[PDB]
Amino acid sequence: MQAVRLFQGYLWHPRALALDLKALLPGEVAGARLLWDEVPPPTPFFEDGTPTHTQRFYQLTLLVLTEEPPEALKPLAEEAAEALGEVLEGLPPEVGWLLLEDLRPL
Amino acid sequence: MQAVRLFQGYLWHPRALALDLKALLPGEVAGARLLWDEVPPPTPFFEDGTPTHTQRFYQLTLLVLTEEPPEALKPLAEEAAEALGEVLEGLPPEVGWLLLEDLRPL
Repeated sequence: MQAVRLFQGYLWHPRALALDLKALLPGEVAGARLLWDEVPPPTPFFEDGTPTHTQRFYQLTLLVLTEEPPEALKPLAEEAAEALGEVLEGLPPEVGWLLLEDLRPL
Repeated sequence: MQAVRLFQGYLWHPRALALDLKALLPGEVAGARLLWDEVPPPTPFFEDGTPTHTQRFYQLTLLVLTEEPPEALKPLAEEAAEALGEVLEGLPPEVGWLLLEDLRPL
């Protein structure tokens, strides 16, 4: 069976501030393995106009192992948002982040 | 050679309006494969209070085949994301979307 790679958000920190993400993030959330992969900044500027190129960005993905339709992902997705949200909230202020909740559509 | 998955953002449309995304979207963008997966909404309500359940959401990802590390991939990453932006600007307003390149996170 193919695993659904559910995007959850991003984590970032100053490149000058070398962090050990393995000491900050859990290996799984809501029963699904959590992955973090470094990627280029997905946006050029922060809210205050500061350039993002001084930060290293990590893409957060949840590997969901299922066979059910896209619709069934709801329960797990909601559980992940709450759980991951609780984890990132307790992180030091130097670590920036954004979850799906911060991707307000209209 | 590395196969890098770069999340781009979300696309959505009324559930009642059965669109054929395979016909709507291009298979590739800037030499990178464009992937889309139906997933739960990133949030339960639109910026206007209406529930997001009335739509079907899809996460958009660019699959880039590269030998460059994250920091050096920036140029190509930006070019590719910008190209996708132009693709979506050409879609009917019924197709809603949000791309990271336009986001200004805190």
